[PDB]
Amino acid sequence: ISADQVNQIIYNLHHDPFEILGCHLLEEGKNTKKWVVRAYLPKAEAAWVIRPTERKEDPMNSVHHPNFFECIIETPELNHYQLKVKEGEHEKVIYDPYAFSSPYLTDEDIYLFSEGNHHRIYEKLGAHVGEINGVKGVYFAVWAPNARNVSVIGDFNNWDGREHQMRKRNYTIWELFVPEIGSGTVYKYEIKNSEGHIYEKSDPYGFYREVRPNTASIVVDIDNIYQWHDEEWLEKRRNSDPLKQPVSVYEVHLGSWLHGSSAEKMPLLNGEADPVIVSEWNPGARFLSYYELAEKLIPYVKDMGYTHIELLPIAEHPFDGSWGYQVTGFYSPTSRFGRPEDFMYFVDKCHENGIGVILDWVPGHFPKDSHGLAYFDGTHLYEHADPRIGEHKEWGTLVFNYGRHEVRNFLVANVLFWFDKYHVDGIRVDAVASMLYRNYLRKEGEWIANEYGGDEHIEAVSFIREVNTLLFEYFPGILSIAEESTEWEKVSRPVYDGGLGFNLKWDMGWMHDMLDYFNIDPYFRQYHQNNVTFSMAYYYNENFMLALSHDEIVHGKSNMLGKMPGDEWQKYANVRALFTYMYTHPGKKTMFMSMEFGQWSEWNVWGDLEWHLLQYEPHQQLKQFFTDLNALYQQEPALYTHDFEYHGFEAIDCNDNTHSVVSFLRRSDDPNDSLVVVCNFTPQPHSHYRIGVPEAGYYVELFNSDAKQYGGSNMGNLGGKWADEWSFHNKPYSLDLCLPPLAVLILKLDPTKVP
Ligand SMILES: [Mg+2]
Ligand SMILES: [Mg+2]
Repeated sequence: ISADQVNQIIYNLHHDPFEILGCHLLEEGKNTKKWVVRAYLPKAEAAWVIRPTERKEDPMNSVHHPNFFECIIETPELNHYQLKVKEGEHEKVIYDPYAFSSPYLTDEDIYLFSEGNHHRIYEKLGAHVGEINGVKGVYFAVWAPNARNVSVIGDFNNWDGREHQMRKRNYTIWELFVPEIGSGTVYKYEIKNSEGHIYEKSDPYGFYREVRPNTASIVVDIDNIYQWHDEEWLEKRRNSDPLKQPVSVYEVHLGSWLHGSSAEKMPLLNGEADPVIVSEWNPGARFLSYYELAEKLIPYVKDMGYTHIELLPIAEHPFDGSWGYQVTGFYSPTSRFGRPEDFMYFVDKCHENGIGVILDWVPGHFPKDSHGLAYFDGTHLYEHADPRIGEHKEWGTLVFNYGRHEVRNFLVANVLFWFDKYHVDGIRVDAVASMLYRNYLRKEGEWIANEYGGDEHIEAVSFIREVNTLLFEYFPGILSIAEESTEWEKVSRPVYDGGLGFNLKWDMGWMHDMLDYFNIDPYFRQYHQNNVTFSMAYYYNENFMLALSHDEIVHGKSNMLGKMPGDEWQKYANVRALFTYMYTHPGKKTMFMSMEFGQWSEWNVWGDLEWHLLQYEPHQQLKQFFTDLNALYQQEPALYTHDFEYHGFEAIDCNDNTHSVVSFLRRSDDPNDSLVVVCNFTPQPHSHYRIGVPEAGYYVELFNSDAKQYGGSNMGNLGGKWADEWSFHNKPYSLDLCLPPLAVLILKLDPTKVP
């Protein structure tokens, strides 16, 4: 490029910047091509072109002006890249804003989509505000290869699509531009299938939707509705390893955390909307918006001291009672809580308060609801045609055909979508077994094996690896969490080592051992000491997430307190002991809303939590307990730097089953950060209990779950205890401790203390 051309860009005299900025072919070689990417980045000193899927990074050079950059790259195709931009001391990563000249699909789009590799297909499929033949309007497009005809119906044509019949392209995708209309437009696709049958569909790539039980899609100008402020958070995340950081997650179901009154409007971000009544049976209650949740949930979580909030599925879903696990609008945040910008605001605000956001994502199945994906074009399009692999008969749902390219693409681009447009920090996938096995919940003779006679669902496995491969390449630094319940191997290991590519796995075994154990009367826990006995062999095969989830306080299992034996004082003590144990055991942490204040009743998705309990001291104390423990967890490196290395944990003694006492060390980079943890899982206190430690010195009583401010009896070691030179448990020195009843202590050597 020339200076004259650069100047035309810098000073806004150029008639079409897309001619120059973005990616352009320079020439074709025998087996490769030569491209240039150009970018005008005012205030940037430096830039790079990232090719995350090829694992490459090329720097850009300033050209004729300090803020005009180019980068010449040789490669056969250059479909997938990002720009890294440095302003002062800060970097950001972004998609190239001059990536797409036109709103309509190109041959190249269509080709990539057919191969299942269009990582940004949602830029072209769905509905997008743009300009064609010099007029502003909306471009629509939808994949429906076997349809006889498709038309766009909506407010703008009184639901009569005779003058808005779409044009089929490449025997595969229907499109139409409609001038003059814009964002807010309400619409569906009217489809005629091969038999002549006519029926309406919501837009599978729709970005917003009417409020359930209505189903029309709504047009959104998704790149011009919200201004972000979270560059610093994103940079910090890209440049860190979250496995080495504290990760304490508050799991929340947005629809049942807190309700408001249906006698007023739902405030949104600079606006308001009609209330969304939680149910016909509770009509005085409405949902809170994403906006009101940002104002209320976020400072709450910040005070509690959690690092992340994990949301039950927020993709658009028709039935509250599914909890979100049955999705019909994969590309829109549910309209129960307001608008897409309101949820952007929610994420932006978590990030301003140093809180991350993890989404439950549901790629395993979808329901039969006739507005959604089912039998989409009068064939089994999204779902596989054979019900032995394409239905979960016991759940009443359909299973995506992962081997079909445009279906894989639907899903893979969807996961990337949430990271791109809504800046989320991770995902969690429920019931991963449901994808992995060809015989899942299927009786004998009612399923078929793979091409090698195995039970492994090959296509699905391959899809899962692509999802995790691409996520981490595009957004290093995120969390990809799996719950997999069949001891499948290498869930949270890299795809290159034969793993599924997640970086964390829920420890369901740990969960059952914990809840079976605390449920047993204290006397009888001596017969079940193996539950509280760390198992090196199993633990280090996965990066574990210790989750006490929503699934464990429904359907007659009781909430946490109800699970525990004893009188009221003991039930609380049990909760404090279990969770103090959980925060000290290796692994990341997840707990569900209502557990942190001792809700007595089971989570009920149709109401909100029992906030009135926080008027009373026991509930308050338990909440101060979680507040302090989260603070502790963030301040003590040995609780998070080495969850997944041998160094991080060492058992001290695990054999006093007769008293249900267990003890261990946690460690970090500095030996002075080591922590001694001692747990007493009965109501019997102990005035002299000797515990081996690694060094002489004074050990501070850093945490004590029996403290009176947590509702405990306040027994303890009054500040800490000098070690005796007295071998015990194969350790040179030892402590003679007071152990409080149903309680856990954490001690820490202060090596600068006056003997
Ligand atoms: Mg009609
Ligand atoms: Mg209530």
